[PDB]
Amino acid sequence: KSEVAHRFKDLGEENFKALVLIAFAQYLQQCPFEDHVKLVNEVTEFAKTCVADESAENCDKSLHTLFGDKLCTCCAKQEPERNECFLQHKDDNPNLPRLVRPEVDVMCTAFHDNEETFLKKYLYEIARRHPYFYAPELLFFAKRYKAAFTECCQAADKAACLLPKLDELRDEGKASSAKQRLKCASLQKFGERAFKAWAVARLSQRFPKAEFAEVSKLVTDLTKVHTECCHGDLLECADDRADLAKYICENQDSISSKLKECCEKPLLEKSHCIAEVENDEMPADLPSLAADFVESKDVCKNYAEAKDVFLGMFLYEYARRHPDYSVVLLLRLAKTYETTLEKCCAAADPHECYAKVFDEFKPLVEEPQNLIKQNCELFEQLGEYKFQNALLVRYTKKVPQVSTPTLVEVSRNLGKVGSKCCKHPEAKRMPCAEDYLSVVLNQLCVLHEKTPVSDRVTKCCTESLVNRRPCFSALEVDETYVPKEFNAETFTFHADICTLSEKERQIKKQTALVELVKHKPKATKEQLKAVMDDFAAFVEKCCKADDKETCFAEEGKKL
Repeated sequence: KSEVAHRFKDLGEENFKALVLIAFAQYLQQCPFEDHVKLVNEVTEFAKTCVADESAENCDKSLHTLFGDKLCTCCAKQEPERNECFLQHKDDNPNLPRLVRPEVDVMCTAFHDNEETFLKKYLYEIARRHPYFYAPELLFFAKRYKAAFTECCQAADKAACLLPKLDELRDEGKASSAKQRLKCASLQKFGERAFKAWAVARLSQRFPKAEFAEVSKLVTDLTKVHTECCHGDLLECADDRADLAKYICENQDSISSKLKECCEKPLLEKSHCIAEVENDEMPADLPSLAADFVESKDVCKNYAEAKDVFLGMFLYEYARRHPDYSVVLLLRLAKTYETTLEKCCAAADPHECYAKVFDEFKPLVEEPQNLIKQNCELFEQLGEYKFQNALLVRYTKKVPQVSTPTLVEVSRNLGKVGSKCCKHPEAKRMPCAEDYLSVVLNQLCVLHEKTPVSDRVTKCCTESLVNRRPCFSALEVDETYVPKEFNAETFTFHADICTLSEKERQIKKQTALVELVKHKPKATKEQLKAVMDDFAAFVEKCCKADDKETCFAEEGKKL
């Protein structure tokens, strides 16, 4: 009967003060650093007064209420509502200056000058920019960031040690945020049942030797964890993730053989290790599948008694045999099998109706395998940057109304699928690619939601989680779109481009390629290549020869 006390005891002052800064940083975002800290110590000192006396002032309150009231300095509502208004307040792309990394001697100075203030401002500036970041995982990022600054500042060549370690984390963190933004969308827009099915098919692939009732218990506990994190109960998220990692390590025998390494590591390292663990060996003894889920007579009787748990047993069995199948594809086969039983179960002789069910699976498996083969071959012919430019032109044509910054980054990460999944074996390609495209297309979804402009994106995002990749892969070139007017200001770069990195220049060039398609969408790959060769050469012509910084200015209108 002391939630704030119960958690402090389960989590410790340091993890408490951190989770609360992520909880505050994610819910307010525009509020400054020091202001957030004020409120964090204010709660942590009050939490200790509730640890000292569980019947002291305001110690009977719930975390939502207590943290909600402290957030109120939206609001104007009660807990059932107040939190949701705040959850819908979260900016997926706030106007915050992209944080500039200062010098390595500068950063190592400040780290020494105040370790706590350095690592807290890291948690703040990240969590404000990623308001749906998995909180127990951002703490693991913070421990590793500390470890990079504690090691590499004592090193002779500090920047040779520090800069790689940081870039690794930044890349891992972008991937961790995006991955879990999809987890939140699934819960907040399509419900827990959807998440549960997703979680059944993922964990069954991860632990094929585990029996259905064991997986079901993990799926229940993992849904609890991710629900709470996505709903802003960060403290309760942290406890149950830790609680889940313990149960798995105590019952590995009944779960996976691949847990021996992860169960040696400590608390933050352990949770992160299991979340990302290689799939266990598929068992030797497995049925015909069809023999029990169509060739039986009492399949409608079982489905009628409870729908969600027969569908669970199907998904678990289907998934455990197919780790080479993407989780999204496995969910589609499960949706198909669900819509087919609703119709055939009452219809005359059900058995004679549901026999063609395995025939409906065949096209659904082919669809992703064809696009993945097609686009991995394109990536061999082009390479990351050029392959990105192919997808940049493609999606600007498909949905031109979308903002130019969104089009660039989304198609950048869409192209990143090439490096990540095409070098993989032809078997691992499908789960790698499809499930990654789920993540990158969900970014287009959550970024577009802010100021809607292309109703085609609106349409594909709202219809279904599972059929978003094929929905966007179905969209043809929008010929209804009214072409953009030529703007000389956008197609003329400044001298600032020479002081920026290779990647930053690529983004800027790729930004111009989106505008170039928006002015004339009828332009072919041949036409756009001639203007791409034109823009790439003139920047190397001006930047390399810094004589006449007005070199860029000499460029007016070529069409």
